[PDB]
Amino acid sequence: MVNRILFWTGFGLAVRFWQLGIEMRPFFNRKSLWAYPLFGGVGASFGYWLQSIDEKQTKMLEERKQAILEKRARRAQRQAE
Amino acid sequence: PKDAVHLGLKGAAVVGGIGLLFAAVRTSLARKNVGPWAIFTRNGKLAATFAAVGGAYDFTRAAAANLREKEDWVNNGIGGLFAGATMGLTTGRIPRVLGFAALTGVVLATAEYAGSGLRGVFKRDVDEYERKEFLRKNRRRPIEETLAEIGEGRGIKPPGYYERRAQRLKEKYGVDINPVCADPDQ
Amino acid sequence: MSLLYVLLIIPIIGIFLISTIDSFYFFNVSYYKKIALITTILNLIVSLIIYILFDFSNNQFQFIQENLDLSFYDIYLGVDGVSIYFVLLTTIIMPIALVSNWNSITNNIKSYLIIMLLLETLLLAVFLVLDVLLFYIFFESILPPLFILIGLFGSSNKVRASFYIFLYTLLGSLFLLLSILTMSSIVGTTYFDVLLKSSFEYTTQLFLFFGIFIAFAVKTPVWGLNSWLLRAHVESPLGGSIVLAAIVLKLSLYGVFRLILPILPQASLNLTYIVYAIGAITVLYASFSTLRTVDVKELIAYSSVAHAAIYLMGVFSNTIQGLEGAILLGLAHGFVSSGLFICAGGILYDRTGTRLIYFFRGLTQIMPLFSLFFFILCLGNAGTPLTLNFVGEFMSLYGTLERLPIAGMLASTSIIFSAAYSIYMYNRIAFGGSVSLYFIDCFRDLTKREFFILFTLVSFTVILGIYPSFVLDGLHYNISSVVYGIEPNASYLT
Amino acid sequence: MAGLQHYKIAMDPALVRLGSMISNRYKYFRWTKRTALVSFMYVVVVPSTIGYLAYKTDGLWDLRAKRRGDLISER
Amino acid sequence: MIMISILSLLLSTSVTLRRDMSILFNRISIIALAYCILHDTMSLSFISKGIGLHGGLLHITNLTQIFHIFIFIISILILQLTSFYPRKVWIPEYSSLKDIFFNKILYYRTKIINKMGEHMKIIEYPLILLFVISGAVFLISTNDLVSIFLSIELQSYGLYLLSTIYRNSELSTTGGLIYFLLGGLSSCFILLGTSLLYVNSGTTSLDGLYILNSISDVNSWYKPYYLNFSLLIFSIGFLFKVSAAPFHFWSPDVYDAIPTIVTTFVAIIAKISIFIFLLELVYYTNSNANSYLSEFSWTYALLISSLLSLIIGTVVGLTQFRIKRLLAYSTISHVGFILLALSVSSIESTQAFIFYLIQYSISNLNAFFILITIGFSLYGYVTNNKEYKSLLDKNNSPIQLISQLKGYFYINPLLSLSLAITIFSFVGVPPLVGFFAKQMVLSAALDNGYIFLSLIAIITSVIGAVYYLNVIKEIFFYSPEHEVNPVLNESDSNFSLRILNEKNVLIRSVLLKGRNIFISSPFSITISIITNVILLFIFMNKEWLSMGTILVQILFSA
Amino acid sequence: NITLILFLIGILGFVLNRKNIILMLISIEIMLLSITFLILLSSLNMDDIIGQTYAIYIIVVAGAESAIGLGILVAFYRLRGSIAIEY
Repeated sequence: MVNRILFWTGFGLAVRFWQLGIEMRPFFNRKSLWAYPLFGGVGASFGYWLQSIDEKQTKMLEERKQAILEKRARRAQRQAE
Repeated sequence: PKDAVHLGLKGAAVVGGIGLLFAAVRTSLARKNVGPWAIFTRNGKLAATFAAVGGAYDFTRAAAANLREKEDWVNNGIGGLFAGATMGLTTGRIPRVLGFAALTGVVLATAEYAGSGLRGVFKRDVDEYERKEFLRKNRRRPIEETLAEIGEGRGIKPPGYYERRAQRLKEKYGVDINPVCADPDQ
Repeated sequence: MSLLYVLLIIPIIGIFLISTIDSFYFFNVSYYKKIALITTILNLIVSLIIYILFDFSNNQFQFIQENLDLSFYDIYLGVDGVSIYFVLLTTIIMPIALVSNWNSITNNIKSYLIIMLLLETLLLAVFLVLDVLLFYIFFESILPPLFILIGLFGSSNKVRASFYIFLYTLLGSLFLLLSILTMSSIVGTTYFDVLLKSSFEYTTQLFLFFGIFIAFAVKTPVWGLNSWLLRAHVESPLGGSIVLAAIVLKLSLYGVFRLILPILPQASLNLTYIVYAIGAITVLYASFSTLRTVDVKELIAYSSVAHAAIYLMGVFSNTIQGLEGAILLGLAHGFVSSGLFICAGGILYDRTGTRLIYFFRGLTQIMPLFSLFFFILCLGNAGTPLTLNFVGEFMSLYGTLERLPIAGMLASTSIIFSAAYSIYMYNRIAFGGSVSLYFIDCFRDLTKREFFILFTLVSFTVILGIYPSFVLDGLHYNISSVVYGIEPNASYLT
Repeated sequence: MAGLQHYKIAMDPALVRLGSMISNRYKYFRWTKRTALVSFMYVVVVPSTIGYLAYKTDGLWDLRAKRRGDLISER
Repeated sequence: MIMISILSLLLSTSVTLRRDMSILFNRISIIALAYCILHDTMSLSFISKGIGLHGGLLHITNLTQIFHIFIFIISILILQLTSFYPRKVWIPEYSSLKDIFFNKILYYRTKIINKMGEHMKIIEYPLILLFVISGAVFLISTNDLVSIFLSIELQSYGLYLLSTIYRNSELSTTGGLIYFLLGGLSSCFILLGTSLLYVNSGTTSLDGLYILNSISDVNSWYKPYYLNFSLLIFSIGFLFKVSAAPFHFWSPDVYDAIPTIVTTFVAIIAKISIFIFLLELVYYTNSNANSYLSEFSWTYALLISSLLSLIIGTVVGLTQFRIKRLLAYSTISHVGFILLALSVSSIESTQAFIFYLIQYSISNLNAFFILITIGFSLYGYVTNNKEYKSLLDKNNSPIQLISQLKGYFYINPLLSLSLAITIFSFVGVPPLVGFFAKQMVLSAALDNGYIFLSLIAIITSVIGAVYYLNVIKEIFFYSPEHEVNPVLNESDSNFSLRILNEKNVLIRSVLLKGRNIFISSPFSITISIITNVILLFIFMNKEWLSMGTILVQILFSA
Repeated sequence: NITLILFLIGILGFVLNRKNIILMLISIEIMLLSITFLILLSSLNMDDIIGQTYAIYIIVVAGAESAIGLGILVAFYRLRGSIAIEY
């Protein structure tokens, strides 16, 4: 299970939790509870953006693989003589 | 063949020269006004110890190749084994003679077997895609190729094993293999 | 969600609850220990459910989840017969180990429970991962928690013990990692269903064997690479010791069935005599030193070394009964060493504050319930029939004998010497005079807690000693796949 | 002394001192002719002997279904 | 953008002598670097091995632009240490979003937040930091022998000035003197190497040097021994600046002598720029055909330094008791890994090199931030330790001894866990990001036949793990020697806090204690993010590892 | 060849010096002048104004570096009172 959006929403929640723990501040007081939807929301944004980087990275790597095979093919056809 | 004495002398010079350099730094770093002749009075043993070790290393490896008439990694091992013993000889403790010999012998043999990339590497100069491809899908080999290296028995009994063992047993113990029958009516 | 991921997820939830429940209720530490214990029970319930659904004769990995989202390092989970019993051993041992420390952990209780819960997840992941590099990642992940567990809760020599187990395991593992990385480079991955189809060339196998063997001999441990165990298994808290001897020793054994048998068959067969000389030497040397060991917990720790030599020789036998016996002995050792560590590190130690044998004598007079379970456990350690220990020792020893007779004959001498140190240690503690004159106060017998962790462990060894089919039936088909060889009129059918 | 309160034990100082010597004895090992000879015998000689015997008898014998008119020897 | 920020900041700084402006100037330097990131982010929509710029004196590659952004991001993170006060007052009645954005709190903050601390009163500190950054970005982008020399002096000279900017510290002025003196020697080797290149080739262009080398790599009147020999002298000066062994001796003294906040920038920024610049130079001089040139390859100096940095970095760290000297020797050990990946020039080693440098920079960053934050957390603690009482420049380097961390897990457990996670990542325990970094370098080295160096790497790692374990033992295995200040919480010492609305009308008053003083959020959040990146890397690795894969494929693109 | 001998002289400044850190700065200046001397003679042999331009930038940078080093030494002397290493 590596769903990017859910994972990075969770990552933001863990950042706030660890930060509160490092600060030795209580994990849940009511007037501070808006921070978890915030940190998780920023985490969700980071992961929608990572989603689109992955799409570009995949296309770039797919083009590279074809070029290597195309390079391999022509060199092989050149050696046919 | 090679000259063990001549090659050993060069070995002593190269590492004795380095030891002489380290002797000069110790003399330069001396606090008391001892002089320029401290090179061979105080730090002189350091240069001598270095010349002794690298000379011993180049002598014994060269000798090891001559005795075995072979040029492989082992010779760098005995060379280091002897060089390490010479290193430990200065301390005067037998355990340090052996332990220092072992480390030098192991380190120098290991470097020579694997070909440490200290000055270059064994460049394949071939198609690395084809090398990894061949090793990757060489899933099934001729059986004889395996048998040539693990042999027969220990649970490896290819078809016709019994006939060969019958032949093998006759050639050694002079006994023909005729197992009895468990059925009286045959 | 796969049931195997649920297995890894439940303990993490309990860690989360333990670390956050202070915000919903000074919470009593009883509440913390209740959460951790129930967390382990649910993990055990899930493993039981998996086993009920598990099929005994499938060569496909079961309860797997499709990824279709490949990355550089993806956790793939799957189970077959050669891993299902190690998963069960881990989920049965973990609740018992928690109850064994219910009262003896007095400070830093939250940290103790979180480490044990994290240890449960990491050790389970070792048995379930379907990739060879995933195996190393989980195998090595347990070291920092183990370092912290020993150092926060160990006895007087805990620092030297914590360093020893960390540096020994790391050093050995670094040679295994180099072996794994070479495999990853030749094949292109370490996923089991791909690497097991590869055929490494013989010289590659030899240098792959060395490096994997160095690590597994450090972790077995073989004699001469075992001082980390004689320190760590003794200085550890009781729950740490149970986990360290019942599950952590089993990692190198399950590792042989994944990393050596299918992919290094030719090197394994050609080097079995080196393995057997080391295993034979370990059986004798460890046995003689166990006889002269005066720390009661160190004596139980040293007998683990002698038993692990027999499963190591059984795992290199290349015979069905030797391989099944190795798994059977591994499991039987887990119940018996857990019980003997409870008897020494948890019952004697809590009552006296000392681990020296010279202070104990005649405990039967005042502690009949302890002496009854302690004796049955000492018969298990001696491999007495009706324990699963006899079934595993016999099958392991038969396979070792049939593979290499001189090695089996020496290994068989364990039947004499395991009895010697087990009976000697039992006699000196429970028998051997009236109650020791060093005891000023009288001692109470087993508390209900102590009784029911010993009774449970003793129950498993005896029930499986009478009907070992409960494990063998789920072992036969999968363990066939790791045997190497052919019969002449059975092979190459047309 | 170690977490939970344990029962009163007449902790005999001589026995405690013997237990301390055993825990710390590694700090005082030295290489002597005796210790080197013993260490070499246990670590090298005996294991290499079993290793040599295991090597030389590997595959020598098989018992399975051997009848009269046959040999236990395979090699 | 970086040049405009420097000049505009200088002009504002020139006409001010107000030291309360230092915190504001630091915050503006953060804003300026964020724009620099934006402009370089827009400059990543092409594929090229390199485009020469500005008459061919500079160049840009995808790799150049990625590490421009990375240098900016590490510099924004380090700039927080001088942009926010270390401690804050937090209470549960000023925690809502309406309170933070519309209400205000009034209390006597000067002593609590350390308003007039030394790192808050150096006006030109963010400006000198930007000069070092300009030196580093320019060196990444340098296409030319004269541009190389100018860039390296610009970055080096700012680093000397940074090491001495605490002019009232005898320790700081001493470390600045040492850095400048031995760094001047190393700059001469760089200028000598660049000069021997020019007098032999007749060109200052790196392109032209690569062309001459490419033709000379064929398989007699002007056999080109000079190129390897020049780059050998050239490389030694760069080995000094990354503090690789055996040119390492300066850094454990300098890093320990200068104040810890300065060390964070000084110890991290320079290695990134020199290693990235070395990468391209290593690739384009690699003799493909085994000729006489390969026999004298200058890159063996990198491999020898790698060997020596593995051994010196781990062995010498065993008996270090000062925490900052241990980090210096820990860096030299990690530099040995980086140098091994650079020396083996393969697609796998270049991937390993790129990933290793970025993970090491964020990890060494986490260690410095945790060390600073722990030092700023002892504000409400007291110790009667006699050793701690004889420490020098306690304000500049609050934590100087490993023994000062004894029992810190009982003072703050989650911050102690973050330190332990970071240190275990340095060891290379799976599944932390440090293990995967070490794993990748070992893979490539083994795949290219560097077995002997692979084995020395694993053996040194066990030795290095000893002093790492020793820090962790100190934090966890013992009781602390620090006790909370009795007077900070004495049941009768309350300071007053006023809560006011947007109209400056009092809403409520509250009495406060030392227990209401916390680490400031910028430091806790930064430690938390990086600690979770180290910990959870196994679930986040795809895009980060793919970036290096694409970058190397471009650099090797035949 | 004169430039080579001058570079040696600057190199030997460090070899012959245990206690005089002011001589350390001077040795760096001799080495920089030696390297600049070599560039200048080579660019005259190769008819290249770029070599002269390179020399001018080394002079500027060497001058700027002397300024920083003398500044750092002054910040050091103010707290110490000596530029002498007790060796």
